[PDB]
Amino acid sequence: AKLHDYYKDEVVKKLMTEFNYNSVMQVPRVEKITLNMGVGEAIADKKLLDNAAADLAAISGQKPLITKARKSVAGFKIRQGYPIGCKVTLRGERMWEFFERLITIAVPRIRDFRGLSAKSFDGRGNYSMGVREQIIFPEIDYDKVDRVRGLDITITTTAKSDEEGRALLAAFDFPFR
Amino acid sequence: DKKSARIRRATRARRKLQELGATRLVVHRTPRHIYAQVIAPNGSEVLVAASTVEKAIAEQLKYTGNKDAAAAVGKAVAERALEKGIKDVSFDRSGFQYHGRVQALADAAREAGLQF
Amino acid sequence: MLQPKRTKFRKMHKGRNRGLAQGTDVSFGSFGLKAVGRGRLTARQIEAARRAMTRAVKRQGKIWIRVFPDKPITEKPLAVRMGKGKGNVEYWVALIQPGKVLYEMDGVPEELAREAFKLAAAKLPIKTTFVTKTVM
Amino acid sequence: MKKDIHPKYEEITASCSCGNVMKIRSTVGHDLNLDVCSKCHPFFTGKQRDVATGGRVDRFNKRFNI
Amino acid sequence: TRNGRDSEAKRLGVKRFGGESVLAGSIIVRQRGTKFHAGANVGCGRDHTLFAKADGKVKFEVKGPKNRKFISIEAE
Amino acid sequence: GIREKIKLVSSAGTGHFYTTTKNKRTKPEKLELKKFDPVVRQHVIYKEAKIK
RNA sequence: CCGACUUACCAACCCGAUGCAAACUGCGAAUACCGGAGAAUGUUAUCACGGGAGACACACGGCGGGUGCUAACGUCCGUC
RNA sequence: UCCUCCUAAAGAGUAACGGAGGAGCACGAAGGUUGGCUAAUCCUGGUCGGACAUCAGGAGGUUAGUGCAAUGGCAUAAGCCAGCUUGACUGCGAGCGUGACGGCGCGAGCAGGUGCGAAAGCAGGUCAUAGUGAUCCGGUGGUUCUGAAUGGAAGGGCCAUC
RNA sequence: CGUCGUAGUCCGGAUUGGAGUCUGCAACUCGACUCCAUGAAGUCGGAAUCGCUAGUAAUCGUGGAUCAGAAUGCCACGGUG
RNA sequence: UGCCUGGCGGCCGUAGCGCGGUGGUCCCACCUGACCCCAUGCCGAACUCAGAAGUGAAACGCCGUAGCGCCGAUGGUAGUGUGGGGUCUCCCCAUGCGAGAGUAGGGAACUGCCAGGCAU
RNA sequence: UUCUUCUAA
RNA sequence: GCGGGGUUGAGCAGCCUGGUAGCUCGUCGGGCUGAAAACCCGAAGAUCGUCGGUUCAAAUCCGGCCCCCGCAACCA
Ligand SMILES: [Mg+2]
Ligand SMILES: [Mg+2]
Ligand SMILES: [Mg+2]
Ligand SMILES: [Mg+2]
Ligand SMILES: [Mg+2]
Ligand SMILES: [Mg+2]
Ligand SMILES: [Mg+2]
Ligand SMILES: [Mg+2]
Ligand SMILES: [Mg+2]
Ligand SMILES: [Mg+2]
Ligand SMILES: [Mg+2]
Ligand SMILES: [Mg+2]
Ligand SMILES: [Mg+2]
Ligand SMILES: [Mg+2]
Ligand SMILES: [Mg+2]
Ligand SMILES: [Mg+2]
Ligand SMILES: [Mg+2]
Ligand SMILES: [Mg+2]
Ligand SMILES: [Mg+2]
Ligand SMILES: [Mg+2]
Ligand SMILES: [Mg+2]
Ligand SMILES: [Mg+2]
Ligand SMILES: [Mg+2]
Ligand SMILES: [Mg+2]
Ligand SMILES: [Mg+2]
Ligand SMILES: [Mg+2]
Ligand SMILES: [Mg+2]
Ligand SMILES: [Mg+2]
Ligand SMILES: [Mg+2]
Ligand SMILES: [Mg+2]
Ligand SMILES: [Mg+2]
Ligand SMILES: [Mg+2]
Ligand SMILES: [Mg+2]
Ligand SMILES: [Mg+2]
Ligand SMILES: [Mg+2]
Ligand SMILES: [Mg+2]
Ligand SMILES: [Mg+2]
Ligand SMILES: [Zn+2]
Repeated sequence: AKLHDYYKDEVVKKLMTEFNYNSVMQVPRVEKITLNMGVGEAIADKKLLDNAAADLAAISGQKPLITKARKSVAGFKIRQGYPIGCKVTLRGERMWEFFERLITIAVPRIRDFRGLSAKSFDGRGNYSMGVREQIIFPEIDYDKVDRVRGLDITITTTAKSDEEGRALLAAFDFPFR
Repeated sequence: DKKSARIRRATRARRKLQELGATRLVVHRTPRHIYAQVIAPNGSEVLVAASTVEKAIAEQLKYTGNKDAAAAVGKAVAERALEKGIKDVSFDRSGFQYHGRVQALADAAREAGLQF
Repeated sequence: MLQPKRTKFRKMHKGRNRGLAQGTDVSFGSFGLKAVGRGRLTARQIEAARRAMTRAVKRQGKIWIRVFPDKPITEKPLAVRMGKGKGNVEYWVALIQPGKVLYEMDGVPEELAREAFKLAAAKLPIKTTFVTKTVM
Repeated sequence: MKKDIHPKYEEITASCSCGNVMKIRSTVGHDLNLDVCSKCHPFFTGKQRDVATGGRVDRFNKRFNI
Repeated sequence: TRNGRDSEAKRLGVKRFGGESVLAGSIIVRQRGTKFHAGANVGCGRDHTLFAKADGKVKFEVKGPKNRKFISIEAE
Repeated sequence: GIREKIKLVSSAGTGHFYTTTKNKRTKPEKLELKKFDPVVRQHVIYKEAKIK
């Protein structure tokens, strides 16, 4: 809750000035962070899912919700009901502490990190990014793992416009460009 | 949203008591207050009512939206109902969980003398 | 030859053809060929009368066809007895009531439209007439 | 949160080569030694240099004089 | 050919109309769905059959926000 | 018609039995239900036996 | 690799205008049918029970239709 | 043979070697109850990831869903999850529906015993309508009802069932 | 003597980028060489097939002719054997 | 009694959307916190509990507004019961019934019971 | 064990 | 009118209760031969007749069609 403490005193004072909001409730705020691993190759065996869910449980310290197919499609050879991915929703204090560890540790540990995109805000403020490799988090031991996974991070916020979420992450020095 | 989904969650048992002809006690729960009223089987008029918005009940309480306040409402609405001669009702939970402040009201109303 | 691409059903009852029509006013173009009689126009009769008016204007102007043959018509083959199922769909008609505008036309003078629709009406079984776009 | 299903989530210390001592809550357990943090990553100085297009005329004039 | 089949007519419809006094248990409407709905003193059967739970006159009426048709037995 | 039919013999000592069907391919384990026994006038566990 | 552009080429959705439907309906009659009340009228015309049957090859005409070719002194139903 | 729609003429019914489709099952949960939930599609953003998996937002508002044909239903959901369970109870049944009949159907309530629910209540299988076979003869279990002088027994009856 | 310790490796060196040297009026097509980086295929080769009887095969370097520059070819030479 | 709000109905779009405006003493909403009651096929999001620092941003309520949705005559037209007629695949006459669509227009609901707040 | 055929002057 | 069939270049399996394309010969590339055969090695290829539907998905299931092969078209 270090950044949550950092949110409540200086980010709110910053955004109220540069947007001239009438109320303090009118400010944006982050709401949840969703950690998906679409593991489409787990239809061969459960153990790839069972270890990828084990890896994402180490990144964010929650047991992941194993997601399933909403319907059946034949291009991917899946039926409605097959376990096909895993997610973690992060809210409250656990949202901020992962968000602290993300932009301070794991984003510098990206190989050939050169910035993010400012064109990834889904028209309505909600930001989504995808990492290539789970080794950028220091939770994963390099010798103990064998397979390079990938996950994607989705920050869902209360910003109405598209730029207001872009200004919100910039108050947390989110490395756009 | 939350207000609308609560009504859909409540509107099955309300229609079931509507055809049973049951004089029915309605609890309503807010984060600050809790409400109770006994409604006639035509559904258009009430018989007795009690709340933590009334001065005579809230001043005897610490906070209006805890279980002790919720037990004080269910005790008060039952003593007003038995004064008017209403004894057998049917508890309408009104889309809340039968739990906590809702349960503490109904346990108070059973104990104070209402029959459901 | 006009024909529906898909149909919900392959065959249809014979029905009746009583009542007045609905496509009465000249909607799109300026001059119109209005049906006065009653009957059915086949897909051959519609397409033959279109050719007879397209050549009379030397493809000048624009021709609408207000009707469309969507009713399937069955026939039994020769030397087949009256039982044993409904006959095979042979051709397509459009049921025409009195008052139906059959064709429309503009981009041509009035006298050219009279002589074009007269050449077209000689290919149609029903009695027709000439109409113009009425204000209101 | 539920009681048993979650992994152990304990506050540890992560230090870096620039000496940025930072205490975070984590699932590592043992202490952590980092390499680059967001304070010392060359995103704000180093990545600007790393484009390095270079001039073709400037390469030509450097190699001699007329 | 291929079209010789049909099923027996299940004889649905409304057996007692409005303003028509019935005994308790009398079938009012037989129907597939709930094309009609059960109002006061009217039960809905297993196959959505509407029967009278009491004695009295049949009252057809349209209530509710969806304008559904309810059948009730008035007292008599 | 793979769904064969069985009988549920009362365990109350009476020879009373309910009869029913089951898919013996997909449910190899025996069916046991607690049903009313009209001879003893109690609810007694019935067990699956062969229809014979 | 990105494409560049234009072209007597087609075109979803959407929008406006316009038709069609036995197995389309956000509409919807006349009649018919069911129930109630009330006169007038009718040789109880009504129902129940019992004795005896015959008949179950129909025809044409009107209307509403299927089928056929809106062919048949054709065929198959409803109704008179 | 059975189910659904049209023909069928706005109650029911209504024929043809008329127009179109299905059924001869499935389910010990896909039943009961309590609690909760709400689709299809498209748009944008996002590691592998692509027309199409999963994730996050938005439009949309049932164009989805229903074990299966069609039709009528379905948001209080009958659609979809989970908990506990066996009412897929036995004896009855006022009163109606439907048939020439055999028969078929709907049914509040009552007695017993039960499940779920705090309780009001709900449950006598499933959204409904297909998934079926009379009688005879014979088998099995139950039942002293019968038992050809008498006591048994055989056989028969009744109940369940094949 | 030390080192690697069975791996696509400290094996293998292709390919390619950058920087050069030299020859030559002139190295773009189209030279050789060097440096830094890069690190393909290849883990002993199907049917088939070649050479060789002693300083031979096998292997290891050396030189010359041609030639401004430009050989893994050719012609010679010895080592181990 | 007025105003405002909450609850439960009546009624079921003249009652719904949209657009603009506006409300926080109370009420309501978001909200604060969560070891517990309780909860997440992960997550105090929801559900629940303990509360009251903040705000009416959202939601909700209220006010305005004809972009819609909706309502909707009158007249005519279609159909049609009975009787009659013709040129009889379809129409006409007498009489009775009389649409739908469209037009004029309406239209930003109405109302009951109880409770609370502020006024009178 | 089987094991064929080859034009032009 | 009723049955059966339509699958690499050719001839035929697999078509089976829907997730999965085979053989032979031919063809290509080598090898052997003075050379061509035969032989030896290594190869590859199918929108499963068409057109609709069912499905998550059709060579497959269903319907319609086309082509071909059968059978029957009788009684006066
Ligand atoms: Mg007609
Ligand atoms: Mg119709
Ligand atoms: Mg007979
Ligand atoms: Mg007869
Ligand atoms: Mg006859
Ligand atoms: Mg007859
Ligand atoms: Mg006729
Ligand atoms: Mg006829
Ligand atoms: Mg005749
Ligand atoms: Mg005739
Ligand atoms: Mg007749
Ligand atoms: Mg009818
Ligand atoms: Mg009728
Ligand atoms: Mg079900
Ligand atoms: Mg429920
Ligand atoms: Mg169910
Ligand atoms: Mg069903
Ligand atoms: Mg016999
Ligand atoms: Mg004896
Ligand atoms: Mg005896
Ligand atoms: Mg004897
Ligand atoms: Mg060595
Ligand atoms: Mg090397
Ligand atoms: Mg390799
Ligand atoms: Mg090796
Ligand atoms: Mg020799
Ligand atoms: Mg040289
Ligand atoms: Mg607004
Ligand atoms: Mg909360
Ligand atoms: Mg506001
Ligand atoms: Mg009028
Ligand atoms: Mg009107
Ligand atoms: Mg309005
Ligand atoms: Mg408004
Ligand atoms: Mg020869
Ligand atoms: Mg050869
Ligand atoms: Mg296939
Ligand atoms: Zn650092």
